[PDB]
Amino acid sequence: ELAKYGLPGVAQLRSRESYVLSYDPRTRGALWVLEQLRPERLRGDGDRSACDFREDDSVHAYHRATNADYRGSGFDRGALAAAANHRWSQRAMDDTFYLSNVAPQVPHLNQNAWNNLERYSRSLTRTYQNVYVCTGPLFLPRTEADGKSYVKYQVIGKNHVAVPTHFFKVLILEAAGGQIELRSYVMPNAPVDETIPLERFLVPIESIERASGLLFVPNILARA
Amino acid sequence: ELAKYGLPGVAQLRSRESYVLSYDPRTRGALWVLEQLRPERLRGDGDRSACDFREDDSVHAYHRATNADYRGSGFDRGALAAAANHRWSQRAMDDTFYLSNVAPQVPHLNQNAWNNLERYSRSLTRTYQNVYVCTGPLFLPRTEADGKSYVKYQVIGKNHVAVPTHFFKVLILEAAGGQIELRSYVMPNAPVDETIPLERFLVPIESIERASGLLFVPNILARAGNLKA
Amino acid sequence: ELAKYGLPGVAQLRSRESYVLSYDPRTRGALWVLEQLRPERLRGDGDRSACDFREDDSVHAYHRATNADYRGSGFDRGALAAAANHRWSQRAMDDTFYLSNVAPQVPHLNQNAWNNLERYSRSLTRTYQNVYVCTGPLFLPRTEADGKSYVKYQVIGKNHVAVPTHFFKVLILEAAGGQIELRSYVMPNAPVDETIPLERFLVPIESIERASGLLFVPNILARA
Amino acid sequence: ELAKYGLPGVAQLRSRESYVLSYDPRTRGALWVLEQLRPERLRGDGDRSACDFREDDSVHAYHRATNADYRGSGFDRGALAAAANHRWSQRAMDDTFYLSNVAPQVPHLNQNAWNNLERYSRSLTRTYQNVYVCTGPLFLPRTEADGKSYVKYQVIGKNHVAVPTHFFKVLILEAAGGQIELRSYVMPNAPVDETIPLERFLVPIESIERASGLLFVPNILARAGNLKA
DNA sequence: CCGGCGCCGG
DNA sequence: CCGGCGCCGG
Ligand SMILES: [Cl-]
Ligand SMILES: [Cl-]
Ligand SMILES: [Cl-]
Ligand SMILES: [Cl-]
Ligand SMILES: [Cl-]
Ligand SMILES: [Cl-]
Ligand SMILES: [Mg+2]
Ligand SMILES: [Mg+2]
Ligand SMILES: [Mg+2]
Ligand SMILES: [Mg+2]
Repeated sequence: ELAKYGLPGVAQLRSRESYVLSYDPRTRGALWVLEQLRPERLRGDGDRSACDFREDDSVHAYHRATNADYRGSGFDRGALAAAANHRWSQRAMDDTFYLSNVAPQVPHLNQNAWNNLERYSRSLTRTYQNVYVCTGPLFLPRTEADGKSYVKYQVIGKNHVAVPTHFFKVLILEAAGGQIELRSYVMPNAPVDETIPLERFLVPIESIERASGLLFVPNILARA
Repeated sequence: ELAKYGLPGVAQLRSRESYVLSYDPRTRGALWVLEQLRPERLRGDGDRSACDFREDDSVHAYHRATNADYRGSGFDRGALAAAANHRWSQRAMDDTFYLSNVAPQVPHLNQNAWNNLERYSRSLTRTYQNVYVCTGPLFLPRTEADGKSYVKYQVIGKNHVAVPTHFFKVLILEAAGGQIELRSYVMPNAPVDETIPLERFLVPIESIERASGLLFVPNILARAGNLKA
Repeated sequence: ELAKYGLPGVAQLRSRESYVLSYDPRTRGALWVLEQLRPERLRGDGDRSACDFREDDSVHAYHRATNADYRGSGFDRGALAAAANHRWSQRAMDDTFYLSNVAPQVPHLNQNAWNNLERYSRSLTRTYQNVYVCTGPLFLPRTEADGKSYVKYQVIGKNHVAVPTHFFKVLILEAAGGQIELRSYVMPNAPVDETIPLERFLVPIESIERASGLLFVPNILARA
Repeated sequence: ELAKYGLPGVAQLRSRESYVLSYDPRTRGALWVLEQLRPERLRGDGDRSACDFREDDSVHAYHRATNADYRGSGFDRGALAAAANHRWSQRAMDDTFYLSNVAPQVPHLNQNAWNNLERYSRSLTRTYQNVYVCTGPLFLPRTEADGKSYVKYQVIGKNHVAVPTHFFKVLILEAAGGQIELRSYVMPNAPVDETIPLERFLVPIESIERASGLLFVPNILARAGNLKA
C-alpha cells in the first residue's frame, strides 16, 4: 500500500518499428536507443526530408522536446538511431524522426565524423550477421580552476532540452559463428576533424558503462 | 530478436522496509524516494549514529556511491527517507543509511531548514489519515551572461556523485473522506535561513513535475479527486 | 595421483548392532558413540559380567586399547554406549563391551553420577519416541601459574590409552510430534557427588561443540 | 534410523592445489598433510610474505584457528605443506598459508632445523622419480615424578589451538623401478641445534604410526615392495 | 557449510 | 546481480 497512488513514473521504454528506446524525462532525451542492423534492413525506398522531425506525443508535454526548442539554437536534431539504417520500411525510417530519438548535436559533428561513424556501422553488416547499435548521450564532468569537478551542459528551448557533452556508440557485433565483438566509441559534442581515423575515438566499454550508468557486458554474457 | 542480448538500462527500483526508491546510475543518486509515514512507526527504539552510512552493494560498483566519495567533499550524506521517520524497527531505520537513499547536501541545509521540513512532515501524521512523502533531488538550469541556460552541478568522489542544485519533497495527505491534499516544497541545496516559514517554500506541483521528469497528479487522480495547496 | 599410496587413514567409523562409533587411533578411544534409544530395546534377557570387556581386533594393534592397559591403573572401563541400554539382544549388549566403546573413567564417577545420568537417559524413552544419545570424551585445558593454557591428561598402559578430563553426553530428544529437544551434560572425570542434581551439570550444546570438535546443531537442522 | 539426523564428526579432508590434508577440529590442527613434490613445481615466480596467513573459513568457526590465536603466543605459524614446495603456481603457494596447513611451531625450529629438513626434502626431487611428503604434528606423553605418563601440550588463543610436542615428516621416495624407499623423521617442538645431521632424527616408521594413529606401511605395500631406511 | 561487517570491484 | 579481502561467527 506504499504505492496506493502508483509510483511517480519510472523507466520509459518505447518500442518503435526500427529501434527500442529508454527515454529520460528529466533531460527530455533518450538515455539510449538500440537498433539491430542487418543488410536487408539497409536497402529500400525509405526516404524523408532531412528536417522533418515531429514531436513524440507519447511523451508527456511537461517532458517532451519540440521543434521550437531547437529553433535558433544552433544545434542540429541529431538522430541517434540513424534514418539511413532503416530504408527497408517507410514506417521504420519515419520512427527515427521522432524527437525522442534525437539530441541537440553540434552540426559539424552531425554532418561529418558522427555521420562517418554511422556509415562505418552499416558497413560492418557485410561481415556480421547482426550489428546491434546502442547509441546515446553522455554528460561528462570537467575539473575547473577550483580543483572541483562539474557537469555543465546547456539546455535549449522553452522545455530545457539537454545538450549532451558527448555521444557514445556501442557496436555489439554478433558473428554467424556466435562470437560477440564489442567496439565502443565516444566523440565530444563539438566540431570533430573529419579526417581523424574513427579508431582513435574508440574507448573501453567500461569507461562508457561507468559514465552512462548503462551495462552491456553483464547483459552480453547472459547468453555468451 | 531486438532484445535477445538484453537491454543496457532498466528501471532501478529498490523496495526497502521503510521506503521504495527509483535509482539513477548516471547521477549515482535516487530519482525519488517514497515513504508512507505512519504515527505508529514514528516512535520506537531505533537508533544509529549520524555518520554511519553504508554503500549499497545492490548497485553495481560502477554507479554506486561510497563513503569515500563524500569524505572531504564538504557535503553531508543527506538521507532522503529520513532516519527519524522509521524508529519502530531498527532494520527499517538502517535502510535509510544506504547511500542510495542519500544525496550530497549542504550541511547547513541538511541540519536546519531541511530538518525542519522533515519534523513538520512527521507532525502531519497526527492530523491526516495517511502521510505519503516523495523526496528527491533537482538539477535546475540557470541563465548565464551569454544569455544561455545551463545545468551545472558538482560531482564528488572518484564515482562522480552528483550534487543536486535543489531538493523536492511532495506530501500526499489523506484527509478524512477520500480527499487528497497535495503539498510540494523545493529548497535550494544551500544554506537556508531557518527562520523563513516553510510555507514560503511551497511550489505548484507542476513545476516539480516539469523539472524532475516525474508525474504525481495523474497518478493520484486515478484515486478520487484532488485539492492542490 | 597425489594419493598413489592411499591416504594415511582417516575417520574410522564402526557400526555395531547397538551403536555407531568414531574411533580416534591417536588417543585409542572413541571420539563419540551414537545410540538410538527406544523403550523396547531397553528390555530383555541381555546380560554380561561387569568386567567382561574384550579388545577390538578391528582396530590396528598399534592403536588398540587392551585390558592390560587398564590393569592396575585405578580406572574403570567406562562404557560410553551403556550396556543396560541394550538388553533387547545379547549381541547388541555384547557389542558395548568392545574396548573401543570404553574410556578410562574414575570409578566413583562410573558407579554413581555417570550411572545416574544413564538411568535418566533411559527414563526419557517413556516420553520421547526416540532418545538419541551421543557420548564421548573431552580433554579440556586449564590455566596454570604461568598464565598459559594446557591440556593435560594421563595415558595408561603400554599403549598409552588417553584418560579423558571430562565426559559429555548429548541427548537428542525426538518427539513423536517432530519437536527435537537437546539436553547436553558434562561431568569431570573425577569423583562426583552422587547427590548433586543432574540438571546442574547441563551445559550449552555450543560449549560442547566448541571443545569436542563435533557439530550436532547444523546436523539436527538438516531435517528440522 | 540411527543416522537419520546426521553424524557429529566425520572425516575432515581438504583437497588443495598443492596438498591434501586431514583436519582435526579438537586440536584445531591438521592430523597430516600430503604433498607430491615435483621438481617442475619447485621453481617459478610464486611469492608471498612470510607473515601473510589466512584463516580457513571452510572450517566451522568453532574449530578454526585464526591469526589472533597466534598473535602474542610466541609461536610461529609453521606451515606443514611448505610454501617453497609450490612456487610454480601462486594459487598453489597461497594454499599453504591457510592456517589449517599450520601448527604452532617454536620459532627457532621453524626457521632452522625444520627449514633444513624441508630444503633436504626438495633436494630429493633431483634424485628420485617421485617425492611424497606426509607432514604432521605429534603429542607425545612424558613420564612424571609420580611415575605416571601424561600428554601435556599448550593451547593458544581463544580458540585453544594445540601446540604440538613434536612434528613428523615421512618421505615416500620412488626409486627407479618400483622400489619405494621410506624415510621418516621426528623433531621436537623446541630449539634444535642446526648443526646436528638430519639423519640423527630418523626414526622407525612404526613409532610415528604408533604415536600418530596413522598407518603408512600397509597402504604403500598395496603397491609393490618396501625398503625402510 | 553457510551467514555477516565495510570496502573494493566487474 | 555476482565476486573478492580479513575478520567474525553458528
Ligand atoms: Cl528495422
Ligand atoms: Cl512522460
Ligand atoms: Cl571530489
Ligand atoms: Cl540397539
Ligand atoms: Cl586402526
Ligand atoms: Cl593464548
Ligand atoms: Mg544525424
Ligand atoms: Mg538529514
Ligand atoms: Mg559405566
Ligand atoms: Mg616453516
